[PDB]
Amino acid sequence: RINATKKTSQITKAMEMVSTSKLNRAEQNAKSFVPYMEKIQEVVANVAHPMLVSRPVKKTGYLVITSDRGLAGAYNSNVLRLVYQTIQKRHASPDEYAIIVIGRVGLSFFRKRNMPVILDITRLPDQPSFADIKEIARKTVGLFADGTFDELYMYYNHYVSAIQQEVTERKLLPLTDLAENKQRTVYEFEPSQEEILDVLLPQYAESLIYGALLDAKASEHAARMTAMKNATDNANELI
Amino acid sequence: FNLSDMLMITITCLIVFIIAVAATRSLQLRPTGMQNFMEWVFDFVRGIINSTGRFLTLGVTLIMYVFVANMLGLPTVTLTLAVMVVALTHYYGLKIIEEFANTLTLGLRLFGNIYAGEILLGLLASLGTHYGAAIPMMVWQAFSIFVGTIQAFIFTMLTMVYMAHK
Amino acid sequence: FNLSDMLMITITCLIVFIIAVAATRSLQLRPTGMQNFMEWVFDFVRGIINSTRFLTLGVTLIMYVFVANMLGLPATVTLTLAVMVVALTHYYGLKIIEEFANTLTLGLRLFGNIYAGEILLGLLASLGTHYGAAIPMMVWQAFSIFVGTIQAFIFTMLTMVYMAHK
Amino acid sequence: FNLSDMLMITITCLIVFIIAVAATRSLQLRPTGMQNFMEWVFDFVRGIINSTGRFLTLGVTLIMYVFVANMLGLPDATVTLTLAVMVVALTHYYGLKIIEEFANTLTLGLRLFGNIYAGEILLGLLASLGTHYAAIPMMVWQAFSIFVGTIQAFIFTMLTMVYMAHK
Amino acid sequence: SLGVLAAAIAVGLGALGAGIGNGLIVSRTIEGIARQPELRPVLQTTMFIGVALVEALPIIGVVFSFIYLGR
Amino acid sequence: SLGVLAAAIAVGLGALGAGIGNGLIVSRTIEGIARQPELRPVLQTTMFIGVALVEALPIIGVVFSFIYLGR
Amino acid sequence: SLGVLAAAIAVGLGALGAGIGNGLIVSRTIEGIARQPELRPVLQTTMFIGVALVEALPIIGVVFSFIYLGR
Amino acid sequence: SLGVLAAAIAVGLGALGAGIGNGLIVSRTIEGIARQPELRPVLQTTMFIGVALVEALPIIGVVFSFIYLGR
Amino acid sequence: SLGVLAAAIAVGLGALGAGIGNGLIVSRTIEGIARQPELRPVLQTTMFIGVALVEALPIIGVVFSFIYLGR
Amino acid sequence: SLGVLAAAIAVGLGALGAGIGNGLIVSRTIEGIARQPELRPVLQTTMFIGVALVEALPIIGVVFSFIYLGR
Amino acid sequence: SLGVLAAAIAVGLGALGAGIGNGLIVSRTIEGIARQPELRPVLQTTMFIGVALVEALPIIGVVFSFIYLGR
Amino acid sequence: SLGVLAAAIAVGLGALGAGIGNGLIVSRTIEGIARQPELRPVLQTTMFIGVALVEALPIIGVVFSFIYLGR
Amino acid sequence: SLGVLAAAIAVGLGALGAGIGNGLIVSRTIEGIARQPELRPVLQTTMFIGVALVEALPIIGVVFSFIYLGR
Amino acid sequence: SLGVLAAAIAVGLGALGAGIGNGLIVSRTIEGIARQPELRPVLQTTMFIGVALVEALPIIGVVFSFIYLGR
Amino acid sequence: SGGTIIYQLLMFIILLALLRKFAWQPLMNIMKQREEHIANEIDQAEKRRQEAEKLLE
Amino acid sequence: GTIIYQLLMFIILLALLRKFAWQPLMNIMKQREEHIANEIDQAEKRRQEAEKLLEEQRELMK
Amino acid sequence: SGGTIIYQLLMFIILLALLRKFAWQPLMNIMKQREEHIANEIDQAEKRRQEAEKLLEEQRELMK
Amino acid sequence: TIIYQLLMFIILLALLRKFAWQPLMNIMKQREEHIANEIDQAEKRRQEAEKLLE
Amino acid sequence: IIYQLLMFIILLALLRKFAWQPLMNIMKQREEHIANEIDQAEKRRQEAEKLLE
Amino acid sequence: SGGTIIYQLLMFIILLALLRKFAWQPLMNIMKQREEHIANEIDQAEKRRQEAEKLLEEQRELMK
Amino acid sequence: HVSVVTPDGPVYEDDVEMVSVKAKSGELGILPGHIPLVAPLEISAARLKIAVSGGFLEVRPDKVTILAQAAER
Repeated sequence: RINATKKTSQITKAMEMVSTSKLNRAEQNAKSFVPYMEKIQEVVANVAHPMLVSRPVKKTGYLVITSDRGLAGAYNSNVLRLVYQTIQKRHASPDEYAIIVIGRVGLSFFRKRNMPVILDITRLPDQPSFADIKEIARKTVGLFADGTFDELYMYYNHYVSAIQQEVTERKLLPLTDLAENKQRTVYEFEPSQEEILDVLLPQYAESLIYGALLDAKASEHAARMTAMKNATDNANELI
Repeated sequence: FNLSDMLMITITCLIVFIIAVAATRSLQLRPTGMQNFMEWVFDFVRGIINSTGRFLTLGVTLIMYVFVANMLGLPTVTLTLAVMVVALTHYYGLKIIEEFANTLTLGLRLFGNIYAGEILLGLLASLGTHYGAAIPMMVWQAFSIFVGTIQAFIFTMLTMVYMAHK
Repeated sequence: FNLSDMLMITITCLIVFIIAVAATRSLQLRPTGMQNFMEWVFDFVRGIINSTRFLTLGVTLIMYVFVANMLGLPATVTLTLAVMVVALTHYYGLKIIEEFANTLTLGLRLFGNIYAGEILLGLLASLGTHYGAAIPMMVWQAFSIFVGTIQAFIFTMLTMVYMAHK
Repeated sequence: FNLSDMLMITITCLIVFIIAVAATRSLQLRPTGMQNFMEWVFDFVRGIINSTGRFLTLGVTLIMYVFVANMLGLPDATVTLTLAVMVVALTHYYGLKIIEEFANTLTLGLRLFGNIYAGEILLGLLASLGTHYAAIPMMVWQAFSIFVGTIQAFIFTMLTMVYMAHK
Repeated sequence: SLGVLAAAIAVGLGALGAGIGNGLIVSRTIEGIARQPELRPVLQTTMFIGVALVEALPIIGVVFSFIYLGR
Repeated sequence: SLGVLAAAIAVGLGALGAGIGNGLIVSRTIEGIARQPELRPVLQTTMFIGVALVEALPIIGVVFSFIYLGR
Repeated sequence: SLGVLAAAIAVGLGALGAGIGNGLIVSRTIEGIARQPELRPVLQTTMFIGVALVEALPIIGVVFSFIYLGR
Repeated sequence: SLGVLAAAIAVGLGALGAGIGNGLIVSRTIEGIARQPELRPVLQTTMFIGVALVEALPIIGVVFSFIYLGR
Repeated sequence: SLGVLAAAIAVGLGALGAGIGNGLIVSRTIEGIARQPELRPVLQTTMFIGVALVEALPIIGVVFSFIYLGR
Repeated sequence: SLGVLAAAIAVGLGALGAGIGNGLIVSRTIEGIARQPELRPVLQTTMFIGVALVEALPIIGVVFSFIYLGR
Repeated sequence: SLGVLAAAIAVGLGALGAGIGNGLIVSRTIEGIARQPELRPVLQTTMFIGVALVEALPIIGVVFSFIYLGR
Repeated sequence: SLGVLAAAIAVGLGALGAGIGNGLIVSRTIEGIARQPELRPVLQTTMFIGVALVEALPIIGVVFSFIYLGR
Repeated sequence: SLGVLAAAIAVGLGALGAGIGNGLIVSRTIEGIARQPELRPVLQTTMFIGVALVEALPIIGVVFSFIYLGR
Repeated sequence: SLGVLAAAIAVGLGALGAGIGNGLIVSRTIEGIARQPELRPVLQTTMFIGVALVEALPIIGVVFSFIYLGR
Repeated sequence: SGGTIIYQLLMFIILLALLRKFAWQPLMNIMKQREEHIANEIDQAEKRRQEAEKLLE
Repeated sequence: GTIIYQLLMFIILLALLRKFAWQPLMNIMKQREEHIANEIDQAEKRRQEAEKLLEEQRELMK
Repeated sequence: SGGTIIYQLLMFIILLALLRKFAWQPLMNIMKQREEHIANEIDQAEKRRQEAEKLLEEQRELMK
Repeated sequence: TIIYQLLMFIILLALLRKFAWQPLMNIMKQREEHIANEIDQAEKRRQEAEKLLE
Repeated sequence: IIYQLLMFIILLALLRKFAWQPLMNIMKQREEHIANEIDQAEKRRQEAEKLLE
Repeated sequence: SGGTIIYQLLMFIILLALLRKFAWQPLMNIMKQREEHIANEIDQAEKRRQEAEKLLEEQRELMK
Repeated sequence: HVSVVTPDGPVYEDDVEMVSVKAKSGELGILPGHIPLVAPLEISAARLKIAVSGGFLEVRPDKVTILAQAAER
């Protein structure tokens, strides 16, 4: 008993330390990703169409974020519970109950619940690169452009503190809330504004698909570290 | 009266009648041969009317008669036809006099196109007979008939637009 | 001298005087009716001057020319007015010859606009009396009044920009 | 025949002869002086031909001949017409559209002749004015006439190359 | 009697105007089809209706010129 | 006399003006249709509105030319 | 004698000027309609107003042409 | 005696120039209005200012034609 | 007498109009072919029909000029 | 006399040129104002200087025409 | 007598049309070539079909003018 | 003696050629002023040099016309 | 003695056409080289060949004018 | 006799064409310098060669006109 | 001008009426009958499918 | 006759234009006067409210 | 009775022969394509009806 | 006639100015001064109230 | 055309033929300089590889 | 016109001299630029060959 | 500055006095003091005086930045 609990405490503390190191590693990428987002936001605000206005809705896809492995406190569960609640509330029809999953646990939960998975992706590294997500983002944005759905949404956890992993939601839907920049500079167009916007909009969509997932990875690492530290302290006091 | 013009009008009327009889000789669910061409032209005129039913028959007969008139020339009436079309369009439902002026102008333009084609063909034929450009004469007849056809469809489209506006 | 021109000038001056007296009959912090119109002309001329001391001169000139153009509804003067405006602009502060010709050209343009309007109106009235185009006559008078209003505004703006340049 | 025109043509032939002889008087590895200019013009015509080998030879001969023809005018229509006809025949033999193309070739030759005659007429008018009675305006006229002649020669060479490529 | 000259002048003016009109119309529809290949049938039907519309009046001008030459 | 020449000159000038105006008015329409194909009906409404306004001057001109030729 | 020729050509360039004039007036109208359909009524008011001044000068000529014809 | 055709060409040229100027004016101002729905009164006021500016030489030409006809 | 001048005027005006029309047409086809080279054949064809359409009135003008010269 | 016709031709040519130039100027000023809504002062000064330089020639032309007519 | 003048006006109008044609052609092709530096040979080929199509008519005009001047 | 006619038509042609040139010159300058205000002096100098260059041939034509009228 | 007038008219027409063509071509290639400086050699070569092609016809016109004046 | 007026019309058309030419030329180069301020000397040199190239022909026309006037 | 305009209009009206009542009514009726037969066949197929589904249920 | 005809035409024109021009000019003048009065009484009410607030603050401090 | 009418008739006959020999196929294949589209629609409707009837019979047999 | 017309125009302009335009300008300046005085009084009262409260 | 043919034959023959023969003496030498330099560099690389072995 | 031809020839010679006085430097500069380009192209290859040979000799000495 | 930026991070941020680039509309030669404009790249190898494989090109008279993904030297 004593040996077993000591071994469990040791291994849990060690892998919690690994989780903290992974959090520290991911924080660098999270802090370094900003300049691209700042530049694209400024350019889009300066410049500004099918995907710029709403339309009569008929279906809605629900993007979600989860983890390949479990062993988390609320990361993979709070988002799932909130998504299921809002789906059962709003999307009464199964046609409007369209969903998209990115995590293995979410995939298993939706397969058990018998949900119509349209597109999925799993087996991703701790610190992902663009090319591993570019194909999925392009597929989703092309589906939206062709018009299978009429509204997009993402659910995940945003990293605000190591002990606080707040859950929120965004809108990858037709772009309405654009923050006008203070210094509105008027540019010229070589291939004309219609084509400029038609090319830029998917770029903005597949850039907005980022940032959120980096924050989600940071939040999941923080939750793992905190839960494992709590478990290690519990094992130590039980021993 | 104009005996030659009356005889020509009767000739076109008889040609249109026999063409209609041949097209509607038999009726079934399978249009082939001449029936295929009749179905094709009916579909084309129906699509034109939809783009710009009750007047579909009138459009079909006017197109057929003007095509027969253009074809006959290969070997007053236009003004009367334009006046009748304008009266029918008005009765179906300075602006009015302006619209009548445009209708008369369109009729006179079609008449002038046919007259110019006929004059050029006659001059070429007389020149060849007196002192024989068979290939250029054939080309001349070819694009004169082509231009007459496009003028016919243009007049039909203009009449349909005027009727829709009225 | 020109007795008719002198009488017309005196009538226009009297009309301007009575209009100014009626506008300035009373003063208060709330301008209504004619007072509101005077306030809005003052605001408009002040805005024009700001966009492009002489505000009262511009207002008086605008009123004078507006009354003069309105009186025509029922060349020497224009030349004198242009010369006086040019002299005032010069005294306030090849190429010089062209600059001097430009003011006379503007004055002559205003004179010619009013002359063409008056000639057309007189010819139309004489023709109608001899053998009645009431609606076209009213349209012509309204068009001439509008053209004169734009010409007056353009003359005021040109005087303002010339003074600013000088 | 035209004795003066024949003598002038022989003069241009001899001038081209001595120019080519002087250009290729000595052979070495580094082209300098006249050799440098010859290498530069050879590279220029080679690049023009590549843009639009076997025909670079007579291309260079034609360019030099028209350059000399423009040259002696500073101090004829039959020759230009014959040259255009010969060029058209050579292009046809190397390989109403044909009649039209021949008309355009004759028009290009006549345009070169017309530019030459415009320069000659300007010079003759200046000489007549001098006889009736402008060194700087005469210098400007001579300079821009020679310049326009050089550009016309280049344009004729390019058009001939294009026609040969099309054929 | 200068009637032939008058008729020829009218015919030439009509020809110049018609040439300018067809050049403009057909150049614009060429630009359109180059821009978007999908709308080709609509572009051509608009092409023909427009060219007939512009060429209408010069035909009447030529007819009047022939009448004047006869007179 | 000179009446025939005057009438022909008037007819030719009117024809040239009408042709140029109609061509310019219709040129942009193909590009507009190619850009948005959905506005086809309203584009034909503005087709057949205003073309008559442009052509009104040529019609009055040729009528006056015929009057002058009659003298 | 020459007055009839003078009067006939007087409305000649006037028709040509008016036709060439308002031709560009309506071509830009459709361009705004194609770019934005919600502003259809406001554009129509401007073009209807604009053509009035475009044809204003020829109206002066035709009346003056009648006077020249009479003399 | 022959000043009638002089007056005629004067008024015709003036009208033609005024028509071209007005057509360009209205085309560009309505294009700008379509580009930006706001500043409509500013655009209209500036366009009337431009119309008054352009309609200056033709009026003087008409007056010159009148006095030449008188002579 | 005047027939030669009439024929020359007609031929020149027809040549002017044809030159303008063909110039615009093949310039815009070059613009399109530079835009996208893939549709090169269909642009060449459409420009063939365009050239055939524009070069129609000048032929009739030349024929009428020959007839008038004969007269 | 003939000098009256000469002066009228000169006046008409000058009026046409001035109208074309100043119409182009004012249309471009409208375009510039639409592009930048806060450059009205400098735009207006440039407008007036441009029309002044453009119309400089027509005044001298009119003066010379009057001198020739007097001659 | 008048035949030489008729021939001169014919060749002048033909030159006008031809020059305007190929000038516009080569200008638009320069613009396209500067847009796309590669794909030069296809445009350089289309040069000459375009120029020949533009210049076909004026050669016939010049031949007819020479024939008329002979008479 | 048509010397007055010659001088007046020469002056009118010179003015007509000049005015459009100056207007088309200054239009693009004001467009550039609207586009980028920071280069006003250099565009002003280029404008003035362009107008000075353009208004050279009309001056020589005016002097030649005066000489011809004297002769 | 009308041959001199015919030759002068032909020369003037040819000069105007050549000027228009050369202006269009060199103005377009100015922007062509302004957009990308690295293409200057190719752009200037096609520049020169194009202006030569444009000026080809005016030389023939001048030659024909000289022949007519001599005749 | 008519040689003076022949020279006058020749120089008038030459000046008009040259004016349109260099006006277009200066407008395009001014647009170019507005586009890219760093290429000022090279744009200036290109415009300087272009103006001479376009204006070459009108000088020859003026010389021919002077010769005709002497004749 | 002439006096054949009234005769031409009467002939056109007579030709319209005769051609209509002779061929146009039969041809239009045949086309409408073919369209109605296609619609009836589609409706019969749909009814058969619905009956099959009901029998399966 | 011509003078009286012109006078009658002018009177008819004025009568016709009265109905079509009274509403726009009166509406514009009323809007301008309303804007001026709005500025004036907004300033007056702001001053009165500021004075009342000053008095209330003094009373509260006291 | 001049030969102009005979010459025009001969030219028309030659033009008709050339037009037939050069454009018989383009019109014939278009007409055949329209007929084939109509026949394909009719055959699709008939096949759908037959399949529905067969499915109904099979369902009835399975129920029985 | 030109000199007399110019003198009459100058005299009329001066008389109209000194009779009404000076009084009209005085009235306009009085209205503007009243508005400015009201604005300044409001600003001063607000500043004094803020200072007293603080 | 005989004299023009003689002159053109000379221009395309003889003189220009010999001139093209001499211009090769410079062009081929300039090319062979670089060719020999490349060959020597390759030989030196082979020697360096042999030293490494 | 023997005297006119001689005067024209003298004027052309003077014009050629005046034009050369301003054009001798640019043409010579262009020729010198071409010569410098060719010389640099040859010298780069020569230096590359020499450096390769020196490197081979150094490698052989190190191997020995 | 002709600094390029990718979602992973920056690649090069050096200064330059000459910029060349092939865009979808055509080739562009950028100089300091250029008017602001926007142009999209189409699998082009931008050269300064690297590859882009899809991206956007913005220009400012001060400096130019080419934001794109999958860019290597």
